[PDB]
Amino acid sequence: SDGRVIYCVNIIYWYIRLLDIFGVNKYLGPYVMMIGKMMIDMMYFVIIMLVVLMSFGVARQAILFPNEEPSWKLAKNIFYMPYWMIYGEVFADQIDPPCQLPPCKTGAWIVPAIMACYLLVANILLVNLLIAVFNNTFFEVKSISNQVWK
Amino acid sequence: YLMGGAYRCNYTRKRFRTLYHNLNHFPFPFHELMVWAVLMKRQKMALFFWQHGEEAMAKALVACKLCKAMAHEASENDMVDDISQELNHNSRDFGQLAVELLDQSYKQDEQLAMKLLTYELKNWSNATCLQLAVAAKHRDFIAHTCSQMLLTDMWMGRLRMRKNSGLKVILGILLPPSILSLEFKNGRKIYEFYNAPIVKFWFYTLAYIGYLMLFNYIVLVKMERWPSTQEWIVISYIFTLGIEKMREILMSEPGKLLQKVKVWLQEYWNVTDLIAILLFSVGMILRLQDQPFRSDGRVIYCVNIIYWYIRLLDIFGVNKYLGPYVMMIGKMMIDMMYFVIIMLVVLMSFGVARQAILFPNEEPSWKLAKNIFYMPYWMIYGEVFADQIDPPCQLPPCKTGAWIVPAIMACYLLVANILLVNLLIAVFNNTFFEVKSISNQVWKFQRYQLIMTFHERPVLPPPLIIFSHMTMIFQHVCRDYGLKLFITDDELKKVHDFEEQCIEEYFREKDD
Ligand SMILES: CCCCCCCC(=O)OC[C@H](COP(=O)(O)O[C@@H]1[C@H](O)[C@H](O)[C@@H](OP(=O)(O)O)[C@H](OP(=O)(O)O)[C@H]1O)OC(=O)CCCCCCC
Ligand SMILES: COCC(CCO[C@H]1CC[C@@]2(C)C(=CC[C@H]3[C@@H]4C[C@@H]5O[C@]6(CC[C@@H](C)CO6)[C@@H](C)[C@@H]5[C@@]4(C)CC[C@@H]32)C1)COC
Ligand SMILES: COCC(CCO[C@H]1CC[C@@]2(C)C(=CC[C@H]3[C@@H]4C[C@@H]5O[C@]6(CC[C@@H](C)CO6)[C@@H](C)[C@@H]5[C@@]4(C)CC[C@@H]32)C1)COC
Ligand code: NA
Repeated sequence: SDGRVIYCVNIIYWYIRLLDIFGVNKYLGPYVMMIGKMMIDMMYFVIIMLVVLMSFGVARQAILFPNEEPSWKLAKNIFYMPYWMIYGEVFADQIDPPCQLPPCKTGAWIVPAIMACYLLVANILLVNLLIAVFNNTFFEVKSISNQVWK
Repeated sequence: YLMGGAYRCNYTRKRFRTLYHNLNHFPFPFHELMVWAVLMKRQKMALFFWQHGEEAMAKALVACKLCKAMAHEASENDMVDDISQELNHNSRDFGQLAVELLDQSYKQDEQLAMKLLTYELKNWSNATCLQLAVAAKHRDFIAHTCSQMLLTDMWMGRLRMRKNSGLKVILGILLPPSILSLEFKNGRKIYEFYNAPIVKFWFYTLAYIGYLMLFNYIVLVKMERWPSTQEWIVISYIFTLGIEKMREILMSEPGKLLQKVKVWLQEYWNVTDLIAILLFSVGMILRLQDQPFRSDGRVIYCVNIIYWYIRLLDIFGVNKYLGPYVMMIGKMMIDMMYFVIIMLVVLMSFGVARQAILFPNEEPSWKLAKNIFYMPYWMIYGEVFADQIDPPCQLPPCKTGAWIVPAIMACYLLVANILLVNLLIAVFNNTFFEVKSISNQVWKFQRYQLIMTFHERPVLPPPLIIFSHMTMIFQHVCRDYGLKLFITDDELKKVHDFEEQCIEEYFREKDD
């Protein structure tokens, strides 16, 4: 089973290596080089989003669940839900549940406000600024990629 | 009064007062003549006097600062407003002269250009050209290549590792035996290693990372009746940071207690740090109580961990590519907040309409103010539903006019997700070049303040800075480099000859 999992991980690289074959086409090589440079730009703009996501996740996890023993599942809830939240999977019962009715945690009304601010920052500010960065640095990258491919 | 707080003119010194009370000549007459021409607002005379005599760059920077101060004073006292424009033009002319002279000097000889920017000026209240340019807020001077190289040399300290820095500093600060395998510039090696600004910065950065780690640990796990070891370490970090802030307030430039506070509450980071420290103090006080106040203190701790996570961008602002991006974020925040008002108007209209249409038998309760903002705000972030909004009304009775909600939602989604956000994308796109250039210039200007404020700090980080605070009291009862550069008379003469050669070459090249 471990060797099969190694095979399943390894098939991804042999799928990605089709771009090397694609680099012979006149129009598909420069695009791949532009992708290669925009990857560096994307990482530089992804560090800040990681910081904001970690802040929001730690705040929500600490507010909602105040009686947790130290376990490695605490390191999973910080990254998982805030990362899936910014890709359109915004929920209203999974985060800030409607607390017959269960007791309401202390300070549980701050989570929707923090989520609102976090969504506004992540989906309206950083991604639009990254779009502007990709847009205003495209001509030089295109020319350099064409020259390098030729 | 026109120059600044720390400036001291030669006229008010005791030697000149004694020489003037019983009434000679001046060693440098063109300095006083140019100051007179600047104060009397005679630009042609000042330009003529600037190119005669020594210390041309210092004279240009001093004239720029004086003209800017006079322009501000004239605009303050409701002058004809043409005098202010003329003074601003004079300041711009002198600043451009200083920049061009610096460019010519750096293009001719680099080492003498760097020596020209750091040597102490006896005639100008003992201040270097860098301090004169910074006090005049001259961003095009500090952003020049020579100034940036000089700042890099000042930031590296007494080290020579330029091929790959950062990693070696970390490896020598985590393995103190690894320090001795480092090249230096012409027992004491450890002292020179631990007093460099970059080593202090990395020490502070590692301490802040550890503090953030402990702060994250103390809030996720269950909080007991009395603080654990990590909580005590976090409280000690906060207390020592507050003491350091008070020390920085007390050791400021002015001699008045209420004026140092006003000049310290200028950067927004200081104000936010003060607010966060007060909030953490309140939360710590409420934590050492019974269960509900303990829960309130824990909530305050969560808000504080939000702030202390956000404060990592200040640390990130040292990287060459991560600072200008943060400043661009700061300006695009203003643009986004300008568009948010229109977004909010549309959202409130849709929310009120839907809430009033669907539920017509509601008593006045504060939950009515929640259903207006909540659901329409989550709707534009991809959580569009069809049963929770406009429910399919065995089957429940249909409310009057319940068919208008899907049409209003369609129009609202079309306006919010296709029009306003695309217009905001266009606004961010078409105003990016100027913001990028301004952010680069501002970051290259603020590098000097970063280097100076890490040069003045103690060696030990805030977790264990309480030792460095105690030793200051012991020295209380009892700058070779980093700020200035003291030279003999022969080197001073050589620098003066180099500067006059540079200005003559500059004028000849301009005429040609
Ligand atoms: C807490 C994280 C904070 C990190 C950010 C806050 C601290 C921070 O800023 O780090 C960056 C720091 C400075 O960069 P560093 O000096 O080592 O090296 C620079 C880098 O090589 C650039 O590519 C060069 O620009 P260019 O293209 O050749 O022209 C630049 O040349 P120059 O022109 O300037 O001479 C080089 O200086 O070192 C790191 O890169 C990785 C450190 C890993 C530390 C992370 C592991 C703890
Ligand atoms: C299931 O049972 C597990 C048990 C062992 C439990 O040990 C615990 C020790 C503390 C530890 C390692 C654990 C979970 C959360 C862990 C946090 C996640 C935080 O993340 C980081 C995330 C990123 C950082 C920037 C911030 O902090 C840590 C400071 C933080 C962190 C790594 C502190 C360490 C915590 C596990 C098994 O043994 C019998
Ligand atoms: C749970 O029981 C609560 C009860 C007290 C009930 O008092 C009610 C008095 C009217 C009041 C304050 C209440 C709920 C909706 C409130 C509206 C929300 C609107 O929003 C605003 C939103 C933004 C504005 C631009 C438009 O209007 C208000 C005009 C509107 C507003 C603030 C008017 C005031 C309303 C509460 C407890 O006491 C025993
Ligand atoms: Na979506």
